[PDB]
Amino acid sequence: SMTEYKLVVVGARGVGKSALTIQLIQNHFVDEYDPTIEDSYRKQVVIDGETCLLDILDTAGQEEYSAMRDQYMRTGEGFLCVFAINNTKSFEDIHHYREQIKRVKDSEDVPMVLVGNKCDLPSRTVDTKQAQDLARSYGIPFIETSAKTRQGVDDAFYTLVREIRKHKEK
Amino acid sequence: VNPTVFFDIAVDGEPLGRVSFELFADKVPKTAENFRALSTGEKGFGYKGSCFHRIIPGFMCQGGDFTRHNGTGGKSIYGEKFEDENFILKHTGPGILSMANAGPNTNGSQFFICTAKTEWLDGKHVVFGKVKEGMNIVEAMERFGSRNGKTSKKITIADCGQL
Ligand SMILES: CCn1c(-c2cc(N3CCN(C4CC4)CC3)cnc2[C@H](C)OC)c2c3cc(ccc31)-c1csc(n1)C[C@H](NC(=O)[C@H]1[C@@H]3COC[C@@H]31)C(=O)N1CCC[C@H](N1)C(=O)OCC(C)(C)C2
Ligand SMILES: Nc1nc2c(ncn2[C@@H]2O[C@H](COP(=O)(O)OP(=O)(O)NP(=O)(O)O)[C@@H](O)[C@H]2O)c(=O)[nH]1
Ligand SMILES: [Mg+2]
Repeated sequence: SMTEYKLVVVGARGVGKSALTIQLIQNHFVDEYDPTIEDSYRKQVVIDGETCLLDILDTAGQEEYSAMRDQYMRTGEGFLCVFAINNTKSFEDIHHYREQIKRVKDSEDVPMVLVGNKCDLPSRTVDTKQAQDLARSYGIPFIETSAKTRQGVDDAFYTLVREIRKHKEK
Repeated sequence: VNPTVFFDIAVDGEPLGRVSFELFADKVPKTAENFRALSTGEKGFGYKGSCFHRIIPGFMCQGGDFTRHNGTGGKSIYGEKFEDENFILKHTGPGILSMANAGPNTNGSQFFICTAKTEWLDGKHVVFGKVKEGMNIVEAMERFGSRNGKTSKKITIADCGQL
């Protein structure tokens, strides 16, 4: 037997939630944009020498359905909060996702990781310091990633598991 | 007179039946003409052989990606994409034919057929036609779908054209 962790990937449309998840599960990337309705994946990994099962919910960033997130937020144990480093609006959208998660779970202590994706791209509009400062104000880790180069992909998911472990063993 | 076009639907290559559509050229001529031309293949490309890649029971059947065959592609007769012509017509119920998009002014070739009223799409997707005959074929397509739209059998436009 191994422990299962219910991870949920959230963030504005087009920030790379699916590309990150597909890199984790399938080890590939494509430039094509296939917008998500809702997808679920499973993968076993070893994190700090301990095998575990990731149950990953890849959610829609399509903002018109923002009123349909409560149930997956109640069910999820930890949240990868993704923005794109070249999209300031998606960084602004982060605050609303976090406030939604805290409000739905009625807790200030919800396992989360801030993920700045697309770090391979030269057109950066969100400074690393800007995101580190926000994550510090949230009390959560920040990881820069590229689903294209795989930079930080494993680290982002593994860190979220570590955050959930701390919350459960609190 | 508004043009009418047909799709001959197949399920894992086995014929299912024919759906016909009225295209509202009287209200959305540019959008109806794109769908009409793609249904005849007269530009050298179009819907023939493409699949319905997303079928969600209770909501809609979506298809039209003839360039990539994975739900990411498609193109119009005017270029890769064209503007939203108007939002005069609404998603009033089953049978409505409307354009898929990736935000404002991104109409290509992907389209969806409603199997229910989808009024929250009003003003965001251009309605341009409706099923004339064969709605029972569209209903028969729904059981090959799922909650997130992934299909359990390959649902294709085996043939299509103008009536
Ligand atoms: C939150 C879950 N969820 C739902 C949904 C919503 C609801 N409601 C909402 C309405 N409530 C009433 C007011 C009270 C009741 C509850 C219930 N259950 C569900 C589903 C089944 O829960 C899993 C949806 C939905 C739609 C999206 C993302 C998530 C969605 C989504 C992503 S991208 C897009 N939408 C537009 C898309 N773009 C592309 O495909 C781009 C591809 C690339 O560039 C060309 C091409 C496109 O044009 N269409 C053509 C139009 C129908 C549309 N797809 C689609 O699939 O809608 C699916 C669905 C089910 C109709 C809506
Ligand atoms: N250069 C680069 N492109 C990326 C990266 N991650 C995603 N993309 C691209 O960004 C687009 C959207 O990616 P996708 O993973 O579909 O984003 P999403 O957040 O899942 N979108 P949605 O909320 O609609 O499901 C695609 O064209 C994809 O190739 C990245 O790290 N670098
Ligand atoms: Mg996605």
